[PDB]
Amino acid sequence: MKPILLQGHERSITQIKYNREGDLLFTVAKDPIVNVWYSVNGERLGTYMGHTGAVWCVDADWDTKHVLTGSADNSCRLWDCETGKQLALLKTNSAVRTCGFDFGGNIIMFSTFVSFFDLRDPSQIDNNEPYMKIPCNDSKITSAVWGPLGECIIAGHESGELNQYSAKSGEVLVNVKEHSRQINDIQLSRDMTMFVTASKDNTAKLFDSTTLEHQKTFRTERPVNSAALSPNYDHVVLGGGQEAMDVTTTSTRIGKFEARFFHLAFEEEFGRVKGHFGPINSVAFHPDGKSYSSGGEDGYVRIH
Amino acid sequence: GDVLKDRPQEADGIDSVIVVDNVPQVGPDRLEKLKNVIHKIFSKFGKITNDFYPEEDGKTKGYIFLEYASPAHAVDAVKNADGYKLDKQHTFRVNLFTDFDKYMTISDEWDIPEKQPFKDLGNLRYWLEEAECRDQYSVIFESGDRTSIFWNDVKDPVSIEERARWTETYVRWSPKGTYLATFHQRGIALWGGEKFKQIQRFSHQGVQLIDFSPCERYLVTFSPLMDTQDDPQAIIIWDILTGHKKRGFHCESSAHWPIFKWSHDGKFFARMTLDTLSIYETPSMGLLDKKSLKISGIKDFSWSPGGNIIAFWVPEDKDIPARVTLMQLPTRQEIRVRNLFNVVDCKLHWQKNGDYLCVKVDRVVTNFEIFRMREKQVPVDVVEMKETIIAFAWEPNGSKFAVLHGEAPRISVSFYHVKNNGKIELIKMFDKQQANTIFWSPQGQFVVLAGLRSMNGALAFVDTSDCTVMNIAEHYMASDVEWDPTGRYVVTSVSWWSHKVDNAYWLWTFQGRLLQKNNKDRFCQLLWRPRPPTLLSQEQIKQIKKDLKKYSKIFEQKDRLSQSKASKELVERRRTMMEDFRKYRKMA
Amino acid sequence: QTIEERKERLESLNIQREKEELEQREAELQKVRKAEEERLRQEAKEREKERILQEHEQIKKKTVRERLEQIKKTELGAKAFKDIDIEDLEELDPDFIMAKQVEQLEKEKKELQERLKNQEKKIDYFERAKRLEE
Repeated sequence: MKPILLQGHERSITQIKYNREGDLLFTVAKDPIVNVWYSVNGERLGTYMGHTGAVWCVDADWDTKHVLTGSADNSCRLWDCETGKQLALLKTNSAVRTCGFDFGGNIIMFSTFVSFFDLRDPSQIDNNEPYMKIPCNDSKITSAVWGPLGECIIAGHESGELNQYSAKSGEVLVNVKEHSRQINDIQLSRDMTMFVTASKDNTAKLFDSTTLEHQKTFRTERPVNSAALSPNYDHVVLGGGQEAMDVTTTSTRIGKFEARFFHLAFEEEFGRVKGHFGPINSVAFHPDGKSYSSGGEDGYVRIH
Repeated sequence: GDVLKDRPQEADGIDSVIVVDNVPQVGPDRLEKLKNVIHKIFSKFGKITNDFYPEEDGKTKGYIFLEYASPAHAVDAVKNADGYKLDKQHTFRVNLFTDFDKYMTISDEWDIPEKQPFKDLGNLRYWLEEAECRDQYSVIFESGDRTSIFWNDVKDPVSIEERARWTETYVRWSPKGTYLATFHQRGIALWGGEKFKQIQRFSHQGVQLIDFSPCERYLVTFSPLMDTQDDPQAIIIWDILTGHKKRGFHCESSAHWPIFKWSHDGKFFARMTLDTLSIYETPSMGLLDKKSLKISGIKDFSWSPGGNIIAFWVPEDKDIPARVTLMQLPTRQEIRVRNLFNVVDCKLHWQKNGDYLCVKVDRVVTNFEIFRMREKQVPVDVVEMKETIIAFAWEPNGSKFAVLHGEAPRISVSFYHVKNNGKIELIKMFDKQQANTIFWSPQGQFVVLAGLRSMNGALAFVDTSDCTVMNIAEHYMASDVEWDPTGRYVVTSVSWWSHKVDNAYWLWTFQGRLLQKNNKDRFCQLLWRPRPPTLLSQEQIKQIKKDLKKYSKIFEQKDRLSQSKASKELVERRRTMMEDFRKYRKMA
Repeated sequence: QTIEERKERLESLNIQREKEELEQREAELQKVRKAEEERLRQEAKEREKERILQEHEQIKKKTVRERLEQIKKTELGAKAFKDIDIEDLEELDPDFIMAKQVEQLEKEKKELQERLKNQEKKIDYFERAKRLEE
């Protein structure tokens, strides 16, 4: 197949997630305009522009209806998909860095602290504020997201740490030194019952969420920032633009960022497809098992 | 003039003297008759000044020698006027000073050398050598943006040769796979080979349609654009092999283009001009002096596909029965006349060995007329069907045939056989199908009992040795159905040029089931290129026709090994990488 | 003492005659015991038998009431178990053998192609001869 890459942004794409039906992919980006694209054929429906700073994250709900962006502009934004009009505006005190929905839509995660946000749809309110904050404990949480039905939260951290959250007590459990660098993105599995964390420390991992034992490492010779689990197919994606394991990393004119095909359980790389023009910043997979996604420093999402 | 072989000078001549043909000759009363008709040759020479009448030693002359006020205006003189008022026997001719010993230039001294062999090596020779199947079908994607010639798709290869703008307009392959033809504004290109090299190119600006002679002497080109080089025409004929122009021909009404029908062997051809026949012999592009091939009052015609016999259908006159005609090709005499009454419509259906002809007679009681052409005196067996036949299909090369009749929800398939003892039989009825089309395998039995089925796969299959349904293809894409020339592939495909529910070509086995599909971007035309069987040895064909048992070697394991080796580890290096990939599926 | 003598005997006479009558009086009570016994034994057989006989008839009656084969064992009339098994046998074995036969003929075309492959080199000899003929 043909991958349609849309490069409608002049600054870095920041997070990708596919929706449940997957005809839409939701993306927020380092340029103040987030964007919503039809994933089926790559036509861009529109852009989400009510933010005034880099929007770090987006995730699309279980209904595939609305997309939201969170930003460093001191705001959190919920967006109308038909016209891109800001209908309400909420201020935030910090950048929201990673997003991932609870399975029921009644709860939402936010990465600040580790924030927990309730959505009480019965009350006609998308809350301006998070419903809970888990404050930091010796480090800083770069990325965080809510597992299935809000049961556990899996966070990857700037210090190479992993964190674990107890939904019934609302707090963080423990970390271990593993990696040497910042976590750039985090996206949940398709059923959200287990999760993988990612970091820019040149290691990628497949991890159990439930035990916190290091279960698996997925190898590329490049730091991977984002992966998503595809419905209809058992896959892992490994990602870099610049090789990321040398100083003075350099690119070719062609665009050396390549889509990499991996086994989710068994971990091996079996081939590559080039085409993206930056480090992978974001990844989403189609609900039909038909696509994978790369987020570039050029701002594009490519669905393949 | 008076001479039974009268002609003028054979070339243009000296510039200073005018030649007048049918001129104002010496002698009483004959002179003033062409006094003006030779003032045609001399009228655009200015005022005619002297037109001296030469006499051919006192016999009555047709020609005189002429001069003008300007000598060098003779080149102008013979174009601005012809046919000035005339009496007696002279009119309409002009020239310059009676030139002679004319000359012609033409290709000579044939040596084939270069350009003879790329086309031939690729197909029907390498094809026979090739051991895979699916007929090495070519490929067309995105309306000629990518044009591909391909090898057999059962094996690892698909694509044999692919080029951009190889075929700007549509596609065409020859009936034996030797050539592939392409259409373009500048003309036609013939393509052939494993690498699909250019075989022949015919430069013909704005050619709108083409055909190729069965024996490859002639290329037929049809255009709605008219050219004037040959007589007023909208159709060019080219020699296909050499690129040489053989003939040009007029078309009065371009309704359909099977205008030049060919003999079974391709040796002779027939062509209609309105209600008149013009016969061009296929071998020579020559007129047939056979009396029937200039016949008046025929109304429809076609050839035998295996016997070279001519057939004519003439609808019934007010008092005289309609009559079907069998004219042999050279003797031109009647072997069989079929007079029947109350005929409404007639369609001619031939069998592929040319042993039998079925006439579909409409009387409404449809009648089939089956002619035992091989048995002496051609006895005709009539099959009286009763219920509105909508299809007929012969068993290829056999004495069995298949028909479809009736209402679409209750359409009945009936398979028929003709026997050595004369008596016809219905072998089996297969009722209540949606079939309206038949694509039999070239090898016999495998008759595709299936309708158009466009976007609604209602296709079915009937084999004819046992009247058994082998397999069903549910392909919505299928709209056309054809079997490979080898008889080992039946392709069900869809055209994005035609419709938009599928856009692909599927390469399948002729057994009866679609295997897998290679999608085509706009699917202008997808066709199995022919691997047409030219010949066989009966003794080699007989009994086992293998080296040992089944097919060739008794083991037949030479190609069978690949399935188990490649699946576990395709090349060992590819394996360890990709072994994980679907180890993951089960485990995760 | 004649008057004195008569009185003493009278007490003895009165007591003895009464006591003998008392013995007779006791006997009548005893006779009643024999009288009571007769009715009971007849009734015992009768009471059990009367209830049982109607019950025996009624219990048989109840069963006979339902002795009708209400389930007539002809509800559908197919009575099929082995019917589904026998069809499965003819089709499955035949298809494999036929397909193998089909494959064999299909394979044979490649084998015919092998006979054709000798001809295929021959065809290039024809190709050579035609180019040579020139």
